[PDB]
Amino acid sequence: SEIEIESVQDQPSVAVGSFFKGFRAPSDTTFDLYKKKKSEKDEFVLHGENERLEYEGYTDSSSQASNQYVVGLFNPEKKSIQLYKAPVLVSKVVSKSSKNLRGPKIKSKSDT
Amino acid sequence: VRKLLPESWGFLCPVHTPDGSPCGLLNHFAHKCRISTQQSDVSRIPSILYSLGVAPASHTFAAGPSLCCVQIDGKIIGWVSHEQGKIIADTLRYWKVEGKTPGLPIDLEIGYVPPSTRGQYPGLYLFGGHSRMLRPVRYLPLDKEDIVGPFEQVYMNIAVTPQEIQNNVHTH
Amino acid sequence: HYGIQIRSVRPDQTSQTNVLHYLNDGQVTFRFSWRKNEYLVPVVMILKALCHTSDREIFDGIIGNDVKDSFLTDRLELLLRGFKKRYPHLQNRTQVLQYLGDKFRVVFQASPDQSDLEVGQEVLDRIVLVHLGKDGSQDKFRMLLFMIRKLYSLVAGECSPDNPDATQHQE
Amino acid sequence: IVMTASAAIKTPQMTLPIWNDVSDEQADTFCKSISKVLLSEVIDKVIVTETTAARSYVIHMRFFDNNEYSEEYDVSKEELQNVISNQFIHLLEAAIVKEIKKQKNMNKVQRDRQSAIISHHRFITKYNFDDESGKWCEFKLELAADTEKLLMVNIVEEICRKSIIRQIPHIDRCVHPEPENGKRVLVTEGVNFQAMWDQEAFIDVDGITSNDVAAVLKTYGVEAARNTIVNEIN
Amino acid sequence: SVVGSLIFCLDCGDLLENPNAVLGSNVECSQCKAIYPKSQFSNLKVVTTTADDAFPSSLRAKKSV
Amino acid sequence: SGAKGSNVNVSQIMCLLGQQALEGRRVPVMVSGKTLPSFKPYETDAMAGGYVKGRFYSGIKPQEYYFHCMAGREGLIDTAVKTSRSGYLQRCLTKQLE
Amino acid sequence: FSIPDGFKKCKHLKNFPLNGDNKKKAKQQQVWLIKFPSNVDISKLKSLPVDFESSTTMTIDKHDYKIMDDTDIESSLTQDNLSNMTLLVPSESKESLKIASTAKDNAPLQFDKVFSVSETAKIPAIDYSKVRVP
RNA sequence: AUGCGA
Ligand SMILES: [Zn+2]
Repeated sequence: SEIEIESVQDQPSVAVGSFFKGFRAPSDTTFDLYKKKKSEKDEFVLHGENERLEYEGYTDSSSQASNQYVVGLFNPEKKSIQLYKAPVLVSKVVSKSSKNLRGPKIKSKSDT
Repeated sequence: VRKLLPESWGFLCPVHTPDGSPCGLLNHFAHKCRISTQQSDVSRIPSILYSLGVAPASHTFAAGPSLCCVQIDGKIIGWVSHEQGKIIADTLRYWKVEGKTPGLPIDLEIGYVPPSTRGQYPGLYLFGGHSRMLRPVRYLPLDKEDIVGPFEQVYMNIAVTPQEIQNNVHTH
Repeated sequence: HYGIQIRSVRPDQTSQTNVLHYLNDGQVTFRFSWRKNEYLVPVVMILKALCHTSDREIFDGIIGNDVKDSFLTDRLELLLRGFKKRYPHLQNRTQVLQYLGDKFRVVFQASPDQSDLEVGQEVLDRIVLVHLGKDGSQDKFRMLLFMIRKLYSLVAGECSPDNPDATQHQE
Repeated sequence: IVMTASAAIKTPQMTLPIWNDVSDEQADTFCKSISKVLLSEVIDKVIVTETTAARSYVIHMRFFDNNEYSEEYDVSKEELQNVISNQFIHLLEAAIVKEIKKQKNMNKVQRDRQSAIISHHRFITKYNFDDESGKWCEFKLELAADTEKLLMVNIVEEICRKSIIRQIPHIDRCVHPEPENGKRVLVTEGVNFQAMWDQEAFIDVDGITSNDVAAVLKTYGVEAARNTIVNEIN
Repeated sequence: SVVGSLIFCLDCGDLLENPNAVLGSNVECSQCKAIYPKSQFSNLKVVTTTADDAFPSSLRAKKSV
Repeated sequence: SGAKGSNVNVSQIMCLLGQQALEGRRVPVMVSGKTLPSFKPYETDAMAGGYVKGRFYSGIKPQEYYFHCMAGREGLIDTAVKTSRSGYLQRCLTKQLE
Repeated sequence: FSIPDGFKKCKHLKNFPLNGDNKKKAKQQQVWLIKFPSNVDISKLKSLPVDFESSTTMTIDKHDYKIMDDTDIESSLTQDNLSNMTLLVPSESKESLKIASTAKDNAPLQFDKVFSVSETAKIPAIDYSKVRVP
């Protein structure tokens, strides 16, 4: 009893993204993919935006270099997998409100 | 503080102790004890761990006494099953005594902490950094010398002589 | 009585002891030392200071799959909700850094040169788990969460405390 | 003794001579019968279900069997009723008040009890009791949003060890050591002469002795404390 | 999201203000704008228990044999 | 004759040391459940508790030398502190009854 | 944005045949996540012993492997959405990824099976008869 | 004080 491998896809197609438990994003949110061709290997960075927040994710290169993720779709009836190489991207979401700040100090001098 | 603890076996001398105020305060190293003065090849250890099945902490997304945490020099790198805790500890010792994995210095201390009811919080804390106290013992499965530190020793079955090696128990 | 002690030592072997305390109130406070005087800060501040994150990322960082600890669920809700009580105005990490720079600017001697963002971040870099080094701020975040989890596991009593005087725990 | 004359012995004890007629079994009954009994000592489990739209605390304390605590502490479920309904609840509810300050089946006779306890206690709302044994005591507590958050389990823990089924002031436990080279006696780990004064039918009171110098001085006077010092040091 | 007795902002992940401290239904996020109790509520309840430690006794030992 | 020694010493040379004790009880055990590296966790052997069957005339196994070192030290420690808590016992009332 | 000059624009994506053999709750298809040491070249495989359930040991050029299979992380009979292990599906090289679903239910799905390749090692047994010489 | 004789 072993599952057979039907097909392998070796070129960029599918990606994987880490988020907060509850991530749902707009029905339309779009994900900008980026690519790095480092020497002979690719490092990937994802960036997206929404009406309030903006979500940015990137790869842990030292774990990327030591482990590689593969996803496949199997059919039990066709016994077949479509393999896809996918980058896992650790995503964080900042909002526009997360873009406000104070002066570089609280305006103090000597006595204070 | 002055009480001689059994943890000191192989590290502090059970008889070299002054008598008076300092008694128990002025300990003495074993004649075979060594002190780490550097740190090495810690950078390559994550790569091998990743190969061994450690899930990267960004991907792991789990934490608890219910899971073994693999850490290197206080850099938390991942989580696995406690069973994988033991598999990693032993296979790690094999690759330690082996000579084909240069990213793995002989003097690394493999802190395995098994799961234990109200025991020490589990994990696989490796250490390669400075000031580790290290002492040689003979690793039997590869019949060659291995450097052990006091942390990992706690959970290690070291027979004191070859005739008392208990089956399935003493690894050194 | 419960608490965690990690002795972070920088590559150069200079040391910095960091302590976590569990308050009876569920609050956790962090002890450190600057100009060899001691200073206490709420840990949720140093968490939001290390990396931009969601509350769900910190919660998930601590309890994770452990969704069954009513004990931890409630203490940790006291922690996060309590921070929301104290500082409703620290809405983002940068502002938090401005709060730290503003409160330590008098003593970190960076003034007439550094902004509260620089003074704050330099503090994090010089105090919190310096063994992890500069730019380890996600890694320092993960480790600090590990100490919070170990601290609550000690609090419940599901694990024993260690012995500082055991040779086992020493260098 | 000598250095501090501490009025707080670490192990203050009172030796009790038991009459020649006092059977060994009577003595064991008295040993159990005098020892302090905290409510905690009989408690098996405490479940607090805080549901928040008053703040609901459904505290179900499922105890041991009636016979279990009846054979360890010689107490009944009715005595459990009185202690919970009068002491335990009042102290826990007061401790809850302290925590707020820190922030700032179902029969008619049972319904009459529950309503009466509500009438005696400001926070409590429901009362369901295992009247068939005492196996549990469940009561619903409702609070305003303004109550925020507390660790009610921890509150319970603290209140359980502060409620006593049976307490002789200062007296903890009566043990049955083997009699030897002298009269049969029972050594209690606490000092309260006045309470043994009621036990005169088992104790030739004239023969009570103790390691507590101060208590002797207060009760039996200066010469008795003197003789206790010379005996204890001896 | 609601978990146990915590309710996180579904859009942002913020542990938004308790439906109890709201006048509307939709607990709105302090980072996002989502509705809430406007949308119901995580009938917040926890089956909290004792650690089986607070109550030492011989009878506890009588549970051990 | 009682010139020096006790029958205890004679048995310690000629028979066995026996069970070492500390503060009134048997050998310390690590949090792992092991009393010595060489002992599996929870070894129920008397030796693993510190009972020394070897004697000075025929020697003691190393695990027993490691325990007898415990007893000898903690003895010398008590010996060095009891006298510091007994000076105050003398002087505190010697001032009074002088 | 398109930051860190060390990055490139995208030019090549691929349609996901989500429904060319889907039927609503009728096709028992699966999506898997598998962790592979960089040392192995997955594309040069031909079958996969994941069906071994637990004994998913595998031997690739005398290299020994174990495929750890987990039914949790995602197929848990316990929690609703235990995973942020988000699936992001494309369509065309000119369209951005999408949150996985099986209809338009805003439903993040889960991986039916998660596997992990771990390099096995001999760790040979002690020759007791040779070592414990008296 | 550090160390040490008893
Ligand atoms: Zn929000």
